[PDB]
Amino acid sequence: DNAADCADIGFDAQLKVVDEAINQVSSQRAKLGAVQNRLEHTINNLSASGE
Amino acid sequence: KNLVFQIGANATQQISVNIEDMGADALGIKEADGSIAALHSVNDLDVTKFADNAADCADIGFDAQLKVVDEAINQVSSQRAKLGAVQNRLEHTINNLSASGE
Amino acid sequence: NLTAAESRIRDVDMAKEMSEFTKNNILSQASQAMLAQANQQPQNVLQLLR
Amino acid sequence: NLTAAESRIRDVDMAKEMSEFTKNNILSQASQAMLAQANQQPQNVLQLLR
Amino acid sequence: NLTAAESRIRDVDMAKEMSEFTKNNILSQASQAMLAQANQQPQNVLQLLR
Amino acid sequence: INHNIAALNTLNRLPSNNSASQKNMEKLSSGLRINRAGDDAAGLAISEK
Amino acid sequence: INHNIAALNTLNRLPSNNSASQKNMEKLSSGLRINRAGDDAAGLAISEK
Amino acid sequence: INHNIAALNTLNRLPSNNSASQKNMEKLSSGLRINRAGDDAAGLAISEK
Amino acid sequence: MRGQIRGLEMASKNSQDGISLIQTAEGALTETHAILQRVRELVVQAGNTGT
Amino acid sequence: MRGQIRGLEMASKNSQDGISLIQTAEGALTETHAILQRVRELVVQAGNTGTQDKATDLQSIQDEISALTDEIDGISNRTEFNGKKLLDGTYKVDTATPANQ
Repeated sequence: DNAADCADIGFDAQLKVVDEAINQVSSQRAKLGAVQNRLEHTINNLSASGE
Repeated sequence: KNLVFQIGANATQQISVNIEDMGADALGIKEADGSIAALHSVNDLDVTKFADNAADCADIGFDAQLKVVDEAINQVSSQRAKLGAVQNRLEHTINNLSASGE
Repeated sequence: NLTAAESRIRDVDMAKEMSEFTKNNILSQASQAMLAQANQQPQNVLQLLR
Repeated sequence: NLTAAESRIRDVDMAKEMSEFTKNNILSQASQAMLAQANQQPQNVLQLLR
Repeated sequence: NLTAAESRIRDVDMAKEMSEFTKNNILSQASQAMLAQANQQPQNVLQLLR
Repeated sequence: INHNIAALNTLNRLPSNNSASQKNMEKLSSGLRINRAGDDAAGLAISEK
Repeated sequence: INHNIAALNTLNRLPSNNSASQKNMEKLSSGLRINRAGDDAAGLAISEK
Repeated sequence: INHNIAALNTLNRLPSNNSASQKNMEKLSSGLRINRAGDDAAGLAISEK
Repeated sequence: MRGQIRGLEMASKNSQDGISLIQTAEGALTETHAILQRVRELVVQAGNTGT
Repeated sequence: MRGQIRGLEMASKNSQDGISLIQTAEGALTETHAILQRVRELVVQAGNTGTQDKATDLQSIQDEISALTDEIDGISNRTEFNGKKLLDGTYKVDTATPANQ
């Protein structure tokens, strides 16, 4: 019906739904990966200071 | 009903396309200008009108009719110029897509 | 004209017909290579994890 | 031109397609080596500290 | 002279045109050899350091 | 420490790696990216019509 | 180091090399540089008129 | 890349090239551009009357 | 980026589909054109042989 | 020192990312260039065959040219590395104010 002009059915916002969704899961995996790294140095401290 | 082509990895990075030729399109003044300017192609005023009058009318006297043919040729020529232009766009398009994609 | 018609019934485009003879041989041999390699893969699966 | 279009639907870059056949076999065999070695490590863990 | 002009529009230097048919086939086949070898190199990378 | 190690994601790669190589095979044999599988059944159906 | 190498620009040359050879073919068969393709639709249209 | 190439427009030229040569033949044999075929049935019918 | 290449590759597919479409129409127009040339011959023939 | 190698290695990563960026833009520019060569051919063709080529097929040439213009615009637009339009010809311009680059 409309491929460009609307942007709410014209592919623009939709590819932005995909692209930012990718950026959300990317930033979410950035939060999570940050937490993983926190658990790395955490257990490293726990094993060191614990030792 | 623009036959756009989606090209950019971003949305709406598109290639407009236009086609307007057909058998009932020939010497398009604006459209069919009556029996001439689309419809000598369709209706073919060669029955007796040409023997009725061969030069003087120009609307049955061969002049406009050969112009219906000649411009129809120029329409399909210019249409193939649009299309060929688009083909060339697709050449450099895919060349960029393969290069920048690589 | 009758033999021309019947000819059209039994015409061959020997160019096309040979080209597809060729092509179908290529596709045969290709598929064969794919079966050889299809045998080669699980050999590796077992022997690399036997 | 229709068969050319449909060809583009069903084209293969047999160069790429074979290259990734090859590559995916390499990655298979590689991953296999990684599973063998994944078995080799804990063997050593226990036997060096059994 | 009109058909000579239009001929110049649609002339082919069949010598050149065949020479570049040939050449482009050579360059195709060459590039193909380069893709085969492009597959051969990383095979060696892994297998010599797997 | 030594009793659940099997490189479990490697192990999950392996049938996906094999799967990939069989997809590759499958297209090479036909010489056609068009598969019986309805993956890209649009492009399929297009060249089908 | 060994998992994205496929000589990717070579691979991009190959269908352009083939494409070139098919253009060459296409003109050789007609014996005419004039193609159905509208590449040089000017020169085309000129000899068309 | 290598499974639908047959120079398909060449292949369409070939029976049209042969067709052309058989038209040429056909006129050469009669020594007459007038063919049984009704192509230019006007000029035909004219010299028929 | 790999999003950009996925959309790229599908857009190259769309480009090729483009080429075959535009060449379909194009070749059809050259057939029409061949007609129109025969037609023009049939205008100088519908020249009535003059009269 | 091991700080220096950590920063080193990440800077070599940044260097490689550099190489792929600069090669992205570069190859795109060679595509633009290939256009421009065809364009120059279309200047000696928009030479009007001197004057033989009339306005009709001058407009056909124009269709091909402006088409190729939209292609170069497409090169300068599509070339978005990490979303960064490299060949944005206004993006890194050192105008009167350097900060605009």
